[PDB]
Amino acid sequence: TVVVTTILESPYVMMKKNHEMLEGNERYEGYCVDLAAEIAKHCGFKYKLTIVGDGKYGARDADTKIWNGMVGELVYGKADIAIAPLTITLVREEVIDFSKPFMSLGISIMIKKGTPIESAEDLSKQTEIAYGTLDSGSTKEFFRRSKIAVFDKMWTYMRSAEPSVFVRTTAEGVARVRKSKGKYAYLLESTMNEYIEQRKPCDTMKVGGNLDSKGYGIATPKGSSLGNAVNLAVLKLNEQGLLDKLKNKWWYDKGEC
Ligand SMILES: N[C@@H](Cn1ccc(=O)n(Cc2ccc(C(=O)O)cc2)c1=O)C(=O)O
Repeated sequence: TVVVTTILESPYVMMKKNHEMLEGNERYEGYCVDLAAEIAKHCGFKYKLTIVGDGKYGARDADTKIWNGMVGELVYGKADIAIAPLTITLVREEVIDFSKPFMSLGISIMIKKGTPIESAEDLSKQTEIAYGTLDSGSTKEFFRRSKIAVFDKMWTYMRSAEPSVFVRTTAEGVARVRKSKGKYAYLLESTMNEYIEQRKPCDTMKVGGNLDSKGYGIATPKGSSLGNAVNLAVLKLNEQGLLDKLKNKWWYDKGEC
């Protein structure tokens, strides 16, 4: 009975509208939920979906150097596999094993629908409409490290803009976009942006192309006997369309706009 650690992040895994009535594994739903079923189907095992203990994805702690979130749960033997939007980064591929990407993304732009800007280039030149990123994360560092013209030029601005274009939480940013009446563009991972654009208050939208390329993968403990099977499962699901099928499912069918 494989112990699956995952996490609450819409539309990857969510609590059923009447979850308090359903029990066990049926209490949940979302892209990753469906995906877990396919993995397990194609792999031939029984599983128990468990929401990650401390609610984090996974990072080494500032002092302890010890892994937290799902990564940690995987490194220290608490769970057997992680099925969630876990971006495949070096730091993690050094301690746990990733399947091939099951979905992809990149830093994109979120503008309040109807906004003049349409690309990063369109922003870089601009000075009228402000814009920023989360205060700390993939996105924030990508720019303070990016040696590309269009991006270096952008870092400088956000770098010391006042008020600060940065935001403490990920929803807080989206909030500024809307309430800023158009004087604010947010840069966030393409997946979140897409979701939000299909949500109520349909007043935002993703614009331009992704400024980079990443991808989410399924994680298993180093030495796991599920490793090889899982990776092959992700490949087959992609080869039969099931993934796109799903991404389209939770972002559009379930979309509200
Ligand atoms: N990929 C992450 C996990 N994950 C998955 C889906 C999602 O919507 N978010 C939310 C999120 C997206 C972009 C930013 C940003 O950079 O402004 C901040 C928060 C998330 O953090 C993992 O690899 O750690």
